[PDB]
Amino acid sequence: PQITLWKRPLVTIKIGGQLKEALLDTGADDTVIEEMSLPGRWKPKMIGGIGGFIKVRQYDQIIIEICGHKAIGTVLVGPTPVNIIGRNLLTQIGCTLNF
Amino acid sequence: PQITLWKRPLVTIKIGGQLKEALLDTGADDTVIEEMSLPGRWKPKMIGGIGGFIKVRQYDQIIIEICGHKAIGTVLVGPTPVNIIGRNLLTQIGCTLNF
Ligand SMILES: O=C(CC(c1ccc(F)cc1)c1ccc(F)cc1)Nc1cccc(F)c1CC[C@H]1CNCCN1S(=O)(=O)c1ccccc1
Ligand SMILES: [Cl-]
Ligand SMILES: [Cl-]
Ligand SMILES: [Cl-]
Ligand SMILES: [Cl-]
Repeated sequence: PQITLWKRPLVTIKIGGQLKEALLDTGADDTVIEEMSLPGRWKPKMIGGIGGFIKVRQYDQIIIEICGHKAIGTVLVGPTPVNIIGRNLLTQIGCTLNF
Repeated sequence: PQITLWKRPLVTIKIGGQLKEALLDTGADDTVIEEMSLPGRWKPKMIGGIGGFIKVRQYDQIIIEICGHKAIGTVLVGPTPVNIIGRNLLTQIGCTLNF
């Protein structure tokens, strides 16, 4: 699809068999989701935002659907204000910025 | 143009007679620029997200040139780690997400 930016580009994602809302964010290097249970081992990661740095849990090769487009990749879990789909997954679904 | 998301979508902008590098950020509602002088009245505002909040100065009706496209809108000025072009100005240059 083609998504304008007059409102937040919020889309439905499916992760761990559950539907959630997430923001398509070109300004985010990685994907970060609110607290949830994910399988496997996690690795430590620090991400920086507008107000400073936060610690998150990094899970790899996680299956996730974004607006019905299938992706498998790195998902970070931590104290994020909203679920954010960053460039790591936007590139997987072939998302581009156009003007 | 068509901007892919393999790397950070950094562009050159012209604001208040200065050239700056800024990130095209669909996840940001507002445009936030590092400390600089802007003309006119301003009001304080708090903006937040990953890492918490920061205090900024809100200037209205500011002209910005993004990739040669002229846009007018509110610009927040404060201690941001990166200059951000948010949705309030991305809509003005007719920027869309496509996949
Ligand atoms: O990719 C990064 C680092 C990045 C950055 C971007 C913006 C920013 F404000 C702070 C850092 C960066 C760092 C240094 C540099 F020179 C160029 C870019 N961050 C990261 C990684 C995974 C996930 C993730 F969410 C984030 C944060 C994304 C940002 C920007 N898009 C909106 C959501 N946020 S926010 O800080 O919450 C925010 C909220 C309201 C207004 C403005 C920013
Ligand atoms: Cl959707
Ligand atoms: Cl990934
Ligand atoms: Cl505005
Ligand atoms: Cl439009």
